[PDB]
Amino acid sequence: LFRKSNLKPFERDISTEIYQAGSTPCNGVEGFNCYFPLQSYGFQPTNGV
Amino acid sequence: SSANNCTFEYVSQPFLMDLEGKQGNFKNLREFVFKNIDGYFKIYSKHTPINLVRDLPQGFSALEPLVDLPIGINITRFQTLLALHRSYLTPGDSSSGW
Repeated sequence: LFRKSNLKPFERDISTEIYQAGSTPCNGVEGFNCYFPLQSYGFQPTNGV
Repeated sequence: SSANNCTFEYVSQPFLMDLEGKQGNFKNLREFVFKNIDGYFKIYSKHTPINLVRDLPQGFSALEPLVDLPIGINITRFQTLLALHRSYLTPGDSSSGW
């Protein structure tokens, strides 16, 4: 989610560290708008188109 | 010293070794150019014999591509690989002496 820059074509972002939103140094933890770097699609089975 | 955690493999194994450890004037020169386009890491390679012993021989030659890889990874650093270990004669161990 929301990598701080843009990507170079055909590359893999293999990261775990939490992307600093709201200027928060986080130890993989939360805080003042310190959201998790990854995101999983909530594809409920047989959802809308 | 670490786990595999890898996905890519490209190896060709015609096996022979002719190291011929010598202290003579250099007659073998390899050259490798490393770069990347669109992620397609290209590695150009060439080898030639020379005559000089100490400095770099100044002439002209050409290089050609030898391998390409779809690495798809950001690259910032590189370090070379050296291999040297002595017999029992050297008391300084592998990491210690050579």
